[PDB]
Amino acid sequence: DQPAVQQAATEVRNAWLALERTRIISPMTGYVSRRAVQPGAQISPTTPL
Amino acid sequence: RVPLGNANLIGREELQHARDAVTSAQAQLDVAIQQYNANQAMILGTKLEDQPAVQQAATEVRNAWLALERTRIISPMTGYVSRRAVQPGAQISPTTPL
Amino acid sequence: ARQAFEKAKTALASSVRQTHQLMINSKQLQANIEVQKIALAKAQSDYNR
Repeated sequence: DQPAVQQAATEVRNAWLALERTRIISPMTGYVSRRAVQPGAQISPTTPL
Repeated sequence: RVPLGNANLIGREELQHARDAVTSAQAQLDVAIQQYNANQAMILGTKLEDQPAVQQAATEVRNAWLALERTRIISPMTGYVSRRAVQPGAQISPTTPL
Repeated sequence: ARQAFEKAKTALASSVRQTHQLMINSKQLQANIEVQKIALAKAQSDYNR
């Protein structure tokens, strides 16, 4: 419970979240229409997939 | 010096001062042992290569090495080249089509 | 992301170790108190005689 352990745990949780978000998930039960992502592509949080 | 006191030869203050000295020496040894126990919490890991400090720098070495290995751009797919907008000497970022 | 995760974990381990060190320093100071108390007890015994 000491503060240093808490801060380090926060830093580890952020890293774990960043690592787990390497799988994109669909928030909807629909149909795929305008695919524009190809393997080997370099993508950013603004690129439509 | 203890046995003499049982026979009433030496003063009582002398024995008192002997017991006090022994107790003080015990306290000092406890202090030393504790000083050792701290600084043993840092060296818990048996092997030098497994210590937390060394691994941190190894991670940075790995990141730099991946950065250097990526100066060669590899094709991800078998196929045929269609458009070529890259020339020797061009300044390239990760947003420029090639 | 895996590299960053490992870095965060190393930081957490280091913080835990430092906290443990402080907890041990507490015991060291207790021992110092004990020696000083012994000195006081002797100096008090001498006066009452």
